[PDB]
Amino acid sequence: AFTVTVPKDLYVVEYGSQMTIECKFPVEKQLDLAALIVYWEMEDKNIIQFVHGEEDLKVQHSSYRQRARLLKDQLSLGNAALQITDVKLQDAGVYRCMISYGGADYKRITVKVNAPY
Amino acid sequence: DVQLVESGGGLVQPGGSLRLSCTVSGIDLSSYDMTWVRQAPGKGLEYIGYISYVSRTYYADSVKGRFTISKDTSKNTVYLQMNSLRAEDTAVYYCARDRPDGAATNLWGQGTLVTVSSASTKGPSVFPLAPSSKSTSGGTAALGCLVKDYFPEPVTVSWNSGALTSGVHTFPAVLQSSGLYSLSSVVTVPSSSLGTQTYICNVNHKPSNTKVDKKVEPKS
Amino acid sequence: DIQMTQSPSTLSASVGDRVTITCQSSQNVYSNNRLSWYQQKPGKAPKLLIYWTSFLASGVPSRFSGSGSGTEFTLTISSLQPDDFATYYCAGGYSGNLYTFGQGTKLEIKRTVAAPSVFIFPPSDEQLKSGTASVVCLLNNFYPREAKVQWKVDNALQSGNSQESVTEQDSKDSTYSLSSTLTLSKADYEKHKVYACEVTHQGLSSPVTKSFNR
Repeated sequence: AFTVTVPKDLYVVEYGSQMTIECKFPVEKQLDLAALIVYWEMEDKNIIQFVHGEEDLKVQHSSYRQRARLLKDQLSLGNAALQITDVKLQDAGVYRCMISYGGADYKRITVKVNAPY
Repeated sequence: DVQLVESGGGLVQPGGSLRLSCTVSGIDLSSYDMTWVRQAPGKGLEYIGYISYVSRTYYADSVKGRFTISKDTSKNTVYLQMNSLRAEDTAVYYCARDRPDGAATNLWGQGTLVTVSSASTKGPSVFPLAPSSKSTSGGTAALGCLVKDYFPEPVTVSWNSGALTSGVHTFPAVLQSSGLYSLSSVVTVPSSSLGTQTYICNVNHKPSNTKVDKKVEPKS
Repeated sequence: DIQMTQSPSTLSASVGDRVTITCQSSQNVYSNNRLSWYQQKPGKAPKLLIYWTSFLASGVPSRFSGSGSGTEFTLTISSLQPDDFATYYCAGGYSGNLYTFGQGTKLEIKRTVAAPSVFIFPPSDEQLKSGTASVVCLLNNFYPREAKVQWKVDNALQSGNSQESVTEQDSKDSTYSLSSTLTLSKADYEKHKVYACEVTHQGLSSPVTKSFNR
């Protein structure tokens, strides 16, 4: 993970929908889960951690319990995709991902949530 | 490539104020935290504070109410505004990418030196440490120069214009209670050469623009 | 409030040896794993070795290994190389965006015991005309670093009036050198006769005393 990229700097999602934000990182030959770290956060609130091949939710903020998950199948393709269900107005803001795979990098992602109707 | 450069260090009187700058290259300040770390002479690393990727600031208890950290994204610079400086604040100041526990804190600046003191610039007095010509020689003969009561701190000492380097030990300076520095530079030489060879220590103190060549002669 | 203690404060080893540095924290690090290790050589900025308790930074050799959780952590260097001799710092991250550094562990080069050569220097007459008297005692090219230097003035032990300086370990013989300076006023210096420097070291079977009169 010398350089982490994001497909979008801004995501516009509808209220109540399911949101998937992504951070891409280089995977040359095949994914070694032993050395991979994936960390998602938003406004000092930890969303999810992925280390040693497992999700770590010890410091997960209570807002994202049962709502946030990491698409593990996408990790093999160099995609750290954060999936958040039942998006509410409080989910708009500034997100950040950290990927550590050999190297490490950070990327900022902005989320805007449209009004329900 | 990615670059970190500190600037703004210098001499400050006690109670004064100083602002340090950390100019970054190849670091997205909207995506990266930036940390300030200092190191007093001869001591360990001390965390000062950091500013997050969303411009929130956090401080160590030892600088609360005195130091403030800010960021100017349009100028690629992170600042450390230091107020009410004490003599204990004398240290090399580093700005580091990411946080002290971060995965990307592998890049540090070279550091900038901040000196807090009431002392004024003064060239050192050079005194001889005359080699003894007596029975218990001790294997070889020891002679040196006492570089005494100077401020501030580079002093460069050479022996015989750099022609004498073997056996030379120049010690780290000691900050005396007067606020002035002092050190000794010694060299071990063959005992037979005391009468034959001339030994001169070349003390150079750039801040005072002083150059002293003190000859050390045996006493007998 | 939050203290992090490193043990041992100094390590002595040879190339090819294995050493272990222990880092203990009064408070659990964030998520029980936010502990980092740093390497620093004199005159240089710190270098990140390990983060998240066991993850090597880019380019860090695999001989470095970290372990631990909560409040106890360990850095292991297997098969030391000459580049590994430096000072090592652990750093902890805590809830509420708090951080602290350990006091540091110095990893020096182990060698054989070498007794110091002891020299004593009376203050020069030029310095006596200035108005102060500095007495210098030199300990040249000794190992290990541990040594006891005591100043006796008219066979009375001195305290609180001397400061000493130690060189970095020599690049050729891996020995240390030390100068101890006794600082007195000119008046107090002339009030006494015998000025002695007494040195205790492992390479010396008995303490060595160097002294002068006047």
